[PDB]
Amino acid sequence: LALSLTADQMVSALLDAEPPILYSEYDPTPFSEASMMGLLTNLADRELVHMINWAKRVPGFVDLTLHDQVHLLECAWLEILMIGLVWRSMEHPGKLLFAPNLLLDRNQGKCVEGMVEIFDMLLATSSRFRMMNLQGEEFVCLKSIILLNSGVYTFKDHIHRVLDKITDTLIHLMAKAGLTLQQQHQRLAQLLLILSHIRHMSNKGMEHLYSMKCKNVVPLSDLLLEMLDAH
Amino acid sequence: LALSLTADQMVSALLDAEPPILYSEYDPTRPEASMMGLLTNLADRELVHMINWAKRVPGFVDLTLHDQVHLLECAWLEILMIGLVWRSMEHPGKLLFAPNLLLDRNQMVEIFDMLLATSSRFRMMNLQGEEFVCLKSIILLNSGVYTKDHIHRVLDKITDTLIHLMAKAGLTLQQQHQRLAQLLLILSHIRHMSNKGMEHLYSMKCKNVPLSDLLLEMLDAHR
Amino acid sequence: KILHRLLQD
Amino acid sequence: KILHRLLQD
Ligand SMILES: Cc1ccccc1N=C(c1ccc(O)cc1)c1ccc(O)cc1
Ligand SMILES: Cc1ccccc1N=C(c1ccc(O)cc1)c1ccc(O)cc1
Repeated sequence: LALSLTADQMVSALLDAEPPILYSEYDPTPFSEASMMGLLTNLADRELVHMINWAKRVPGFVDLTLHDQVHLLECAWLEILMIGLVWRSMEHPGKLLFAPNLLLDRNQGKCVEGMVEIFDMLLATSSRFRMMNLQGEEFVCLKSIILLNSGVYTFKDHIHRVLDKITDTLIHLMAKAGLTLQQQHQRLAQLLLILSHIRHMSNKGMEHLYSMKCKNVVPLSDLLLEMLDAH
Repeated sequence: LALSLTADQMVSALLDAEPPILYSEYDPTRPEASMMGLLTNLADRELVHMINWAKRVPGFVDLTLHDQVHLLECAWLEILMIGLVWRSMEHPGKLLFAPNLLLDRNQMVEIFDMLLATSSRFRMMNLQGEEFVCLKSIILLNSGVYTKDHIHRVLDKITDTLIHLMAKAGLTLQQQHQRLAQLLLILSHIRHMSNKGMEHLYSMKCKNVPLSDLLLEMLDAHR
Repeated sequence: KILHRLLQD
Repeated sequence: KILHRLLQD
């Protein structure tokens, strides 16, 4: 069903499926460790609901069984959040746009133990996107790739064929922007190599959330708990 | 210095720079912390060959010593693992750590399973040795590049190399770009296995199982 | 799982 | 650093 689509049809399907940019609490009160992580946890909890609806609107995802859908989301949910974050932070150099009313820098991350390392990695990825002039049509392809790829080897042939389709879509976007044959496969490679760091950031971030759960009180959502327990 | 290389010259340089396949101290006489001891010893000796291998990777010598240290500290386990799954490619359901150390999941099980899945993925794609050495070189230069712009220029040269290989294999332009993508997406899973593996090693030193002194330096590099 | 319900709704 | 030594020569 997803394989019959053109590259243009693939783009339009992903763009229209884009989740909304949510907001944080509007209290403008110097953050503390618990208060900052609380806002992020609350924000991440609400974003997951829209991610799931986004995932089902990603071409080929409904063709997967319920359990296979669960696995892919459980493995990639933080990567998908982070790539969303760095994409929103793209036009804000040296800052992280978690929410439109929640724009943070690494100085604020210093008040949370170990947050700076992850902050610096996110800021580095964002500035990399900005240097590459990452377009929105490329972004939605990359994020879709993460969803279908990250958990594909910890179980599928249907997924690989959809992954091939997204690749065709990426090349089609680059050829549309007037890139040469050489510049196309070079940019394609550059984009996909960043997915390795997103994985790394997610893994390092997953440990942090695990230790935060053991330290009790930044109350984790029981949805987040199930997503976290999967790792 | 190394940007004036053709695709075939790139392949030849990488191929001839390949490290040897070392052996373990495995003795079928002896009877499971023994396994990790053998793996720790094996990895310790492989690191020495990897360091000299990285020197022969085009562009790596051009980088400063401080940058060379960082890239290796971040990607050493990735390179060891991709080497493992490549050697185990012709051995379905088994991990060939050393020619005399062939292991299945029965004899950490999920780390093994992930390595086994990667190897079967390579076998399905029929990964060529020319494509493998490119991938291993990409990992070295890419894994720690985000902690001039010379490294990216070299990465693009390796990308041109991969495409040139797939073109000679008879793949269509579309087939080249798809295969290129498939190979690079595996590097995401390789990073994953490295991170999980690194965490396992982190808890092993605290439990004591005895780690090498070089390995302890590589391990503390991930804090 | 809560994830099961959300994927079905 | 052992890595630094071995990388030098
Ligand atoms: C910045 C950061 C550091 C460590 C772990 C996750 C992490 N990402 C954030 C995050 C990232 C992106 C986003 O859109 C929303 C939240 C996070 C924080 C707390 C949670 O319980 C879940 C996600
Ligand atoms: C199989 C595995 C599990 C967990 C961590 C590393 C790991 N890889 C192995 C390994 C992997 C590849 C290789 O060529 C040699 C050793 C390992 C085991 C113990 C060490 O102290 C260092 C490396």
